[PDB]
Order: sequence, then structure tokens, then C-alpha cells
Amino acid sequence: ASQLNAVVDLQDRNTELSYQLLLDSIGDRTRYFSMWNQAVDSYDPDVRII
Amino acid sequence: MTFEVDPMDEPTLLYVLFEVFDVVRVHRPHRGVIETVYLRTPFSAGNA
Amino acid sequence: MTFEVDPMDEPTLLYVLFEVFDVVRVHRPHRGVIETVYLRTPFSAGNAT
Amino acid sequence: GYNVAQCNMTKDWFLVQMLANYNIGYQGFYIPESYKDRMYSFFRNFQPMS
Amino acid sequence: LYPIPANATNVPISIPSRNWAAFRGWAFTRLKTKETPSLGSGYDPYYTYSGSIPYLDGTFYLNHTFKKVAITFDSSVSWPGNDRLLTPNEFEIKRSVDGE
Amino acid sequence: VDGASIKFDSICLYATFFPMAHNTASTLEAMLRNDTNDQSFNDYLSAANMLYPIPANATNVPISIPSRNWAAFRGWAFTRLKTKETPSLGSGYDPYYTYSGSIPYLDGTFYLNHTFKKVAITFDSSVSWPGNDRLLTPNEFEIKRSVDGE
Amino acid sequence: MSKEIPTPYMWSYQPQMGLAAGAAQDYSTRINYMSAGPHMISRVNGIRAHRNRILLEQAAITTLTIRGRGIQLNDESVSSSLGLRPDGTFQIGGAGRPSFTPRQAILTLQTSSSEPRSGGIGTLQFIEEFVPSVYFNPFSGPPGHYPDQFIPNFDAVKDSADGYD
Amino acid sequence: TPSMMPQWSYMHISGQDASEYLSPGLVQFARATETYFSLNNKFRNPTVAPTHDVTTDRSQRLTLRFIPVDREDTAYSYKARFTLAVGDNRVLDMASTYF
Amino acid sequence: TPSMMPQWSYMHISGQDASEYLSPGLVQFARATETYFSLNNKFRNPTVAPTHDVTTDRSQRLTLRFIPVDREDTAYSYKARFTLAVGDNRVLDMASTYF
Amino acid sequence: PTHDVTTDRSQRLTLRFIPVDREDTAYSYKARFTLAVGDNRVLDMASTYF
Amino acid sequence: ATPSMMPQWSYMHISGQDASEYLSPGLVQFARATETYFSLNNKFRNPTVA
Amino acid sequence: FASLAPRHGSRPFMGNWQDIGTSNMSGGAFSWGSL
Amino acid sequence: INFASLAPRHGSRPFMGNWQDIGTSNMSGGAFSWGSLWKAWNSSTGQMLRDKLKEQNFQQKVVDGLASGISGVVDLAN
Amino acid sequence: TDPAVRAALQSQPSGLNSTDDWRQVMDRIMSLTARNPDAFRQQPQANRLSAILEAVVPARANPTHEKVLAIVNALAENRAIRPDEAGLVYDALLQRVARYNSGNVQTNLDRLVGDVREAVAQRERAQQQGNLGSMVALNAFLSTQPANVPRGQEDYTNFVSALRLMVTETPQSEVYQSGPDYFFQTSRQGLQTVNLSQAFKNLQGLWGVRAPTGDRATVSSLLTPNSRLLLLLIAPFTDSGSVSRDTYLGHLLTLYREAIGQAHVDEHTFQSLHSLNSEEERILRYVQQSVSLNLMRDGVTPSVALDMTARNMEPGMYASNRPFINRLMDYLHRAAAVNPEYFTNAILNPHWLPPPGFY
Repeated sequence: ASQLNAVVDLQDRNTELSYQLLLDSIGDRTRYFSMWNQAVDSYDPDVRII
Repeated sequence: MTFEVDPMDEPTLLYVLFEVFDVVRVHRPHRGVIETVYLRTPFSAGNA
Repeated sequence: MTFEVDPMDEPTLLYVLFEVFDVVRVHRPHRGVIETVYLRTPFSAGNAT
Repeated sequence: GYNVAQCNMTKDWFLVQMLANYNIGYQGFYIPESYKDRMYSFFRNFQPMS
Repeated sequence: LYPIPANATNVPISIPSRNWAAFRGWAFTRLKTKETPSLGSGYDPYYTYSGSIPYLDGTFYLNHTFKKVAITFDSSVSWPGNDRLLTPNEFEIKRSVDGE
Repeated sequence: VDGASIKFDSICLYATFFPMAHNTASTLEAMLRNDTNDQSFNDYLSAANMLYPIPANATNVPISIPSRNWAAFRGWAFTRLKTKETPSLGSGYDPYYTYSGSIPYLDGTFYLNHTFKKVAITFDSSVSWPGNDRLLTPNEFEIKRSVDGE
Repeated sequence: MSKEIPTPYMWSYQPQMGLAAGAAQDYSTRINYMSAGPHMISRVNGIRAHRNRILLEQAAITTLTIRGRGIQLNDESVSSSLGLRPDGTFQIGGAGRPSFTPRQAILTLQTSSSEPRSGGIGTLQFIEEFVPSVYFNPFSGPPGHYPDQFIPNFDAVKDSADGYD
Repeated sequence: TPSMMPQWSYMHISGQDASEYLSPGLVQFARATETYFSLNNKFRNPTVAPTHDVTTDRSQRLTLRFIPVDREDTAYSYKARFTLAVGDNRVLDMASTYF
Repeated sequence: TPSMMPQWSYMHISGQDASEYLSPGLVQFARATETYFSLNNKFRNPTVAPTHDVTTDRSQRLTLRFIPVDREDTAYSYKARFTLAVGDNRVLDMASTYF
Repeated sequence: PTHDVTTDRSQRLTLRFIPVDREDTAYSYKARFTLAVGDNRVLDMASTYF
Repeated sequence: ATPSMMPQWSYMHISGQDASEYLSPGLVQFARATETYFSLNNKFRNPTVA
Repeated sequence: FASLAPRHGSRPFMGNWQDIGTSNMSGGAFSWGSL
Repeated sequence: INFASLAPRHGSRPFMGNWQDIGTSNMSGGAFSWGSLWKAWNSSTGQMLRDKLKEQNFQQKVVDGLASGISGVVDLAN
Repeated sequence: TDPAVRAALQSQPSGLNSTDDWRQVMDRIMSLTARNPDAFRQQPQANRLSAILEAVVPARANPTHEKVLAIVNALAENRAIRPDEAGLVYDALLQRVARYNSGNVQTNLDRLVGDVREAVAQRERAQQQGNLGSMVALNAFLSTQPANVPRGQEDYTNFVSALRLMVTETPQSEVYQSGPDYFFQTSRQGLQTVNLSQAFKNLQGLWGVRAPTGDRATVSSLLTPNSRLLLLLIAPFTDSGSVSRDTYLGHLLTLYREAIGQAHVDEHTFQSLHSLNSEEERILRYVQQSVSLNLMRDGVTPSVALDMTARNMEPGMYASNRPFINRLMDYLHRAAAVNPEYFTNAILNPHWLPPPGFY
């Protein structure tokens, strides 16, 4: 009816990292859910630290 | 603030996240009408 | 107040005239006497008694 | 335009399975809580491939 | 006059709380530091220039370099505080190539 | 440069509605339009982010913030990352972003936290926030030490 | 200056918490008469006295179709049109006439909060309550008898809030 | 419930749950001896879902599909605009929405 | 609008909780349909640290290094005695101590 | 004048309306808008433009 | 201190009133008030008698 | 009452009245926490 | 105006959830349960497969949906 | 919590229902308590024995710490020392007693805890009673002031008595002397401080001669604003007729008194008969559903439809609601017999309710 925008996105605020941390917080992250392509990146510990 | 880090031979950037309060209140007093009130307390719109 | 300006190599200054009211009233009791009373409402010169 | 999870399964069927086994339907598609997802549960064995 | 360093892009200003009775409004312009003299007593030995004086004569010519002006009272309330602008709380003067 | 290419074709939006009974749905609607029963949210990171350049072989990163009001301020959080691995903020397309790996500013895979030496805090260009003799070294949070006989 | 006609003190608001921050003498509206004779100086003093009288006093004395929420809505209880309900046989297609039930919908739409608040003050009430206060004989008592509300760094319970922790 | 067949209630299919149809006494006994002799796994506690005012009987979809009303393209980014509609007697939880 | 309430009571920072500022109808509704229609994550509850009578504003150490006051090294054992001093109006929890 | 001119409740000064219908052709272009004047303000059509 | 003649079984909290009983009302209130940050709950024994 | 209970205090240790229980594979569960 | 009829019935008694459950979480101080608990160069075969099986499944204590299991004791990993 | 230093203490050094109150324990252990008898008869053996062993032979206690803490807490609540000083002084006094102890010392200590309890109570009630110190200061100041006014005397002494009454009747008000003057603060940490000496000096010349001149504002500027505040603070006092009217002072007092009066007063003022129970509505909806189902899928007659519905009801609820269900069935029966359109409408349309007169 009146295009009063509801999303006021700033540039200082960072959303991607925020969603990453939220996803870590509320549930296990080691599991994989293919729908959202949800698979946290990680390195083999025997490779980072020999 | 005065950080200091070990030398690195490539440009790099310190990233500081200034912990703040970032909330939004959403209202909807009729059909198909959205009114919002954003607010960031430590650094509102007049940020540095 | 926060400002954003394009980069420039020389130093520069932002002048921010702030408007105010600035009023002078003049009164004269006798021959050759001038008495003035100044004022500036949002940025006063200052005098208290 | 009906498959999901980047595999050949209709979103209708996926929605029905998720609703029946964890009630994770209408309000988003978060990974089920671990205790609600036993070994014979739907999710833990669902493997998309391509 | 509030200073701006070389290549600096943000010029924040603060004013300690005071009464604002009968206030009227703002007005601003950028001047090259070499131009405006030190607003003091006669001789400014660091003032070495003899052209126009936009602070004095009124020949302002840098108003085209302003980008954003944000006004906030008590650091929590923006002054046009009723969403009375297309942008939320900034007096966006000129928009760059980001032409939404 | 490697020529990898992508071309979107179509996009549709899917929504799922709980089939609420009409009376109950209408009652819920009339409830949620109250002046008081309003919805509210807060970003999980609750952050304000800023980034600061550090040139090659640099060893000191001064940062100054002008006069500010610090109500409700919660704390600090910082990390260090390569400039080559972070896109330009806001701008639509950066033609210099010649990199394709992990993006720590986005996906949150930081790997340089070990490089920090020490952090100093100063308010009003005078006092120090760590505080009244709180830590071992009262002036500055010392993260890691080289050879230190203490 | 004068302990009888004092420049008033004007409060400072903190929007965020709703409390009132420290105040101070007004320093933006002073009149500079330092270049005037006794006539105008007495006139100005009388004017400031009049202003103080106005302040003291003010402060002390002065402390169907319901509107819904700005767009009125009509109200009907027996407006039920589609009397059918789908039993084993019928199959009702798209329908729905949104009508506010008189008691259920409207009352549920206009209930107040469950328990009233207890905390800070909004802007309008602050304007109505915290007029500038005239302090007549400044700090004329023994230590501890001074108005501590004026210092912004003073906390009511724990006295003299140490800044910087 | 009116249409509750009494054989159900006797067979603990619907009606009073375990803590109530049992004699007060056993209840207490059980509460006490919880630590050592369990006795909670041997009686039944019926659970019944509600019937009315929870689900719409009239024909209504579950997974609505909205198409892009307008789309813009550029050499680096493109824009898609949808006219999201939520008819009356409905509520949409944005968490389910996904492009 | 901030003209109604302070900006912290509004925007649901320090102030009443969700089960208190919401209308009774909505609270009862959420308590009823909790099992199959979540409404918990769509509101806010402030978490306010206590202001006073917990920490001290005065200067006070957080950690002390107690040099041994006396040692008696032996061919089989090392003996160290520390004059552990706990200052006034401070409480030491021995669990944090270590050699 | 102090009062009875400008409101205190929020209003926006400017509204941007998105066309609801559009039609391209070899030579024409039809756009349709749903102009919505608020419930208390008034609109002078002279200010509107495409 | 003061030598006591209470039965050692209760004087050593081997068998007797639990923590929230033999402790002071003031100390109990204080411990319950600061349960979050500075935990005092493990400094007092709670006898358990079968 | 009951004297047959472990007593962790002078007060007895007794669980909730409502403790007796059920689950059918069904999904007649998929139900929430003890909390 | 009573909404008890909408709730599942646990037997002559509505299943009204605790009113104290409305979400709130932020960066620090907000913690939720269900934590991240968890060509062979080495041919052991056995424990290996077993370990893989372990890796795909679960265990904790507030997993009290339904029942803990017969005779009891109250334990940790809260 | 509590101000009584005995009470605010005894919360700190005391168990809960131990053998300090022997009578209650002895009552509860045998059977005597009526609130919950047989509680003690069914506790484990150890506990039972231990209490009993405690009960028959009590164990002596050392009350030194309790008394010392009581007196320390009394000092703290009476602003003798700061709370940190309280923590220190508790140990200080404890050492003092421990290195000089005797039976006489314990007796004096009990005497002292009684005395400090009484002292705290007296200090609180006196602080809420009127603060005699202010009265003493005011009397000293009035002795400094002369008691004779050449122009008018009744108004002067009446005003003096009014001021005395004002300072007496409102506690928390402060009267003191800082410099070579006396002042009057209406509250600690409060504004409105009146320079009493200056006010009286200014008012000395306006007592008995401003009555005829009250009509003309020729001498109105003689009233310094400080004295104006002083008069304003005594508007509620010095009621009508105390100060002779038609006097500038009297006129101001009367105006101020009238104003304050309207204010407080205004401020204290401030600011279908039968409808069904949810169970009966459930029954009605069930009857509608069952009758409609039978009548629509089985084609039976409406009377047989009503009969078939009835039987299939839960016997407990059917017996519990026999009258209402019977009346509803009879009403629907006669409606279906008489007015088929009305019956079909009332059996097929939800949101229907029985019309008034059906009761």
C-alpha cells in the first residue's frame, strides 16, 4: 500500500558471520544438512598440527 | 587502543567487532502494513 | 553530527555555521551616553548576576 | 521445480517425512535435535547423492 | 571551523549538552585550509596565500564534495526522527553510482 | 582467469503455511496486531564491525575513536586476516579480488589469532580501562610473551 | 551569580534509560549586558527575576465502529454467511469474510500488558515533569546536604559513581 | 469428549491418565520408590490431540509457490522482485520462506 | 516510538520480560500451542547484570605471585613455604591456587 | 506557529510506488500504479511524477 | 574456637539436617543470590541417609 | 507420606506425582524435554 | 477467552507449556544444550568400524524426552 | 531487611529449627505438633536417634560471636562506621573480648546489646519525629533576632510562631548555620534553601506599614526574591486571620495559600440471559455433527437420526448432562416435526445458538 521499507541494512553490521555463529550456537554444527548446503569448513587436525 | 602484532610480509587487516546492542521492533497495526524501529545503541546511525 | 566528504590531498575545514539569533538593543538616557545589551540565544556571550 | 536437497525428492514428500518424524515443518527446516533423531529415524539415514 | 586531515573522509563533531532555545538551523561548506586564515589577531605567519577567501568573501566552491550528514541528539535519537526521509536517518546529499 | 562461469536461469519463492483453523487464525491475527504484543529481534552477532589496514611488516596498529557515548557497550572482539582474502565492503563488484578460497570475514574461519602480541586501552587519552590495578601488567592486556624471566 | 536571582539550572535527558542525567546552569542563553548602565542592568535583573518566578511556580503547581487503532472497524457477531460445514459429503472451496468477533477478537486485540512496568520515564513525561529548576542559595549547607542529582556521575544508591571502573 | 467409546477409556486409550485413575496410593508409593523399584513403566497415560479450532477444513494449500513478478540483470549482479501475498485467515512464518 | 517509553524499555532491553509485557491472551495462546507452533524465538527477554553490591570499584588485584619466603633444598626433596596473605575485605577460594 | 501544522507521529515525506502491471510492445509501454493516500494526510497531485 | 559436645554424627554433617537447614538464613540467602558467578554451593556437605 | 525414600535432607526425596509413562513408535512421540 | 482447548490433552488436563520459555540469545552469556560432543595407514579394521558407527548417532542427559530407563540414579553432562 | 539489630543479626548466627528452641523440637518429636503429626515417627534411624540424643542432653553453645555481631550490626545501621569498617571492627571487638573475657564481660555485653537495640529504635523514631536539632538551631537564631518591631507587632510574632510550627511539623527539614547566617533547607539533598537571616532583615521593614500600601505596586520591589520564597514555603501554615489581611504580606500569604490549596485537593482527587457452558457447547457441536452426518450419509429420518445420535454418547457425560441434553433433544425433535427449514438450518449452520425462550 505504501512502500515503507522494513529492512534497513547498514554497512557496519555483518550478517553472514552472524548467521554462522547463530547456527553454531543453537545446534550441533558437525552434522551436514544438504538442503541449505550446510557443511562447516574444517581442516584435518593431523595436517594443521603434525 | 594500541594493538601490536607479529610482522607479516603481506597487507593484513585488524578487525575489531565492537560488541553492541542491535535490536529491531516490528509493528503491524493493520492489514499489510509493516512499521519497524531499528536501533543500535553504542553506535547508532551517527557512527564514527 | 557526522559528515562524509570525498578525499582531498590538502587539509580542509568544514565550517558549520550554526544559526542562532543575535540581537543588540540600544538605549540612551541623556546626552552622549550609549548603553547596549547583547544576546545570542543558543550560543550566549555570557554574563550572570 | 519440485525436488529439494539437490536430489530427486519432491518437497511434498520431504515435508511430510520431516513433519511426521520431528514436526520440523512450517517453521523452518533446522536439523532435528539429536535426541529426537534415533538411528532408525528418517534424517540420520537420508543421504542425497549425485 | 572543525578540522579535516588529508584524505580523511569522516568529520565527526560533538557538542556538550546545552539549551537549544530558539535554534534555527545549520549551514556548512568545505574550505581548503590554506585559504582560510587563523581566525585570530591580525598577522598569521603561517598564512601564505593571497587569493579569494571563501570564509570571508562568500565564494564557496567545495559544496559538491559532501556525501552524508547525520544529525543525532543525545547520541540515540536522530533529529528527523519520524522516518521523514527516504533514507532512514541520514541527510544523504549525493548518491554515488549506487543508484537504487 | 580460470574461466569458471555460472549463469542463473530461473528463481521462484516457496512458502509454507500452517493450515490454522480460520477462527483461530483470525484470533491470532487480532492478537498480534496489538500495540503491545509486538515482535522483536536482535542480530546474534550483535556487532558493529570495523576493519583497519595494516601494511606489510607492520608491528603497531593505533586506532582512535573520537568523542562518543558508550551506553550499553558490551565489550570487544578482534581478529587478524589477510587483505587479499577479504572483498571490498558494500561495492557491487571488486575487480581486484583475485582469490577464491575461504573468506574468514564471511564464513568465520579465522586462522591468525596467534599473531597478536598485546593490546592497550586508553580513555580520554588519559585513563586506562583495564583498570585499577587488575591484571599482572596493569596497563595493557599482554596476550603472548617472548622470553620473559618473570 | 547572585544568591537571590540565580541563573536557572536546566536538566539533561538520557534518552536511552529514561532517567534524567546531570544538569547544569544554562549557558547558552545568557545575556551579555557587560556594556550597559544601571538602568538597563536593573531592567535585565528584573526580567530574570520574572523568569525565575515563572519557573518556580510552574513547576510547583502544574505537576459499532470502534476506532480500533486508528482505522475504525465495524463489528458484527451474527454476520456468519457460509453456514455450510464440510461433512463427509461436501467439499467447500475458497471462502472467508474477515469479521471481528465483538468480544473475542476486539478484546483480545485491545488487552494491555500482563503486568505494568516499573522503571524509567518517557520523553513527554520527562518534559512535563523536569522543568528547569531554580537553585536559590547554592550549596549553602554542610557536606552531604547538597543536591547530588545535579552531578551526572553520581549514583543514587552507591554514592559518587567512579568513572572508568 | 462426547464420542469417546467407553471401551477406549477402560483400555486407557483416552480419558484419565496414569496419575489420576490409579489410586492415590499407588501414586505415592511410586513416587517414593522411584529410586529403587520403578513402577512408572507399567501403566499407560493416554495422550489425545485436540480436534476443533486447530486445522482448517476448507480447501487450502500448504506449500505456496510465488513467481518473480519482475527481474533485472547486470554484468555482475541481478535483481528479483516478488509480490508476496498472505490472504486472510492465514499466518506466514518467514523462516520457511526460501528462494 | 520513543515518545511513548524510554528506548531501553522499548526495543526490549533492560525491563520486563516476555511473559510480562505480552497480553494475557497471547501468553495463554503460546502456552497452549507450544508443542506444534513455536512462538518463543519471535520475542525478547532482557538480561540485566546487577549494578551494585557485587564488584568493587576500588583498586584490587586479580592475581598475585607469592615469592617463597624460605626454601630448604635437599638431595631428595624441595621444601617451600609461602606466607599466603589474604587482604582485608577479600575472599580467597583455594581452588584457584596452584604452584 | 507552534501547533496544528505538522504532526508528531511518523509520516514519510516521500513515497515511491512500484508498478503492479506492466506491458512492453513494439512501440508503447503501459504501467499501472495503485496510488494510496494515507488515512489522514492529503496529496497535491502536482508533486507526483514518473 | 569452642569445644562442642553435639553428637559427632550431626556435628560432622554425616547424618542430619542438609545445607539449607543448618546454615544461616542470611548465608543461605546470600549463596542463593550469588549462585551464578561465585558459587558457594560446594563448600558445605549435604548428608544423604538411606 | 513415605518413609521409604532416600532422604537427602530432613525433607524426603520424592519425584513428581506425574511420573507414570508411554511411547508408541508412531511418532506418537517426537515430544519435548524433561525441563 | 480460554485457549486450553487448542492444546494437546495429556488426559483430562491440557498440556500447557511453561510460560517462562521465550527466546533470548546473544554473543556471550547465551548457551544452549546439545553441544558438539564429538587406505588406512592403520589396519585395525575393528575398532575402526565401530568407531564410525559411534560417530553416526548420539547420547546425553537432558534427552529426557520420554524415559531415562528403569531403576535410577541422577547423573551429569547437564 | 529488618532494622531491629537483634533481628537483623539473628538471621546470621543461627540454624533453622535446631535445638536452640528446645520446646518446639520436643513437641515435634513425640507427637504433639498438630500441623503434620507422625512426621518424625517415619524418618531414618540415624536421624531419629540423633535428634533424640540431642534432645535429652542438650549441647552447650558459645554465644560470644552472636552478641558481638549484634552490637557491630547496630553500629553499622546507626552510621557509627562504614560497612567495610564493620567487617574490620567485628574482628577487632572479637579480639578485644577474647583477650579480656570474664563472666562480668558477658553480662556487660548482654546489657550492651539491649542498649544498642534500644538506641537504634530511638534514633529511627526520632529521625521520623521532627529532628530536635533543627528546632534548637531555629531557637538560637530567633534569640539572635530582635523580638520588637516598631511598626506592627502582632503580625510579626504570629509569623514567628508560624515559622516555628512549620519547622516542627515537617521532619527531614534542616535548619542550621554555615556562615554568619542561618538557613532553612526543605529537605536533605533538596533545593529551596532560604537565607533566613537575610529574609528576616529584609522583612523587618515591611511588617506594620505595608497594609495601606498593598494596593499600589510602589514598594513591591522591596521584597527580595529570597524572602518571597520564604513566604511561599509558609503558605500552608499561617492560615487565614493569623496574619492581618489587607496587608501586602497578608495578601501574598492568602494568594499562595489559596493556590496551594486548590492543588493538593485536586490532586488527591486524581482520576440473552442464559448462554451455555463450554462443556454444553461441545455437546451441542457434537450433536450437530452427528445428526448432520447420519441425516446426510445414511438418509435416515430426522427422528431416528436424533435417536441414533443419542445413544452413541459417552455414558458418564450423558448422565452428567442428562437435563440439558434431554431438553436439546426434545427441542430439536419438535423443531424437525414442525418447521423442517428451521431444523435443517439449525442443524447445518455452525455459530448457531439456541434462541432465547428455549430456556
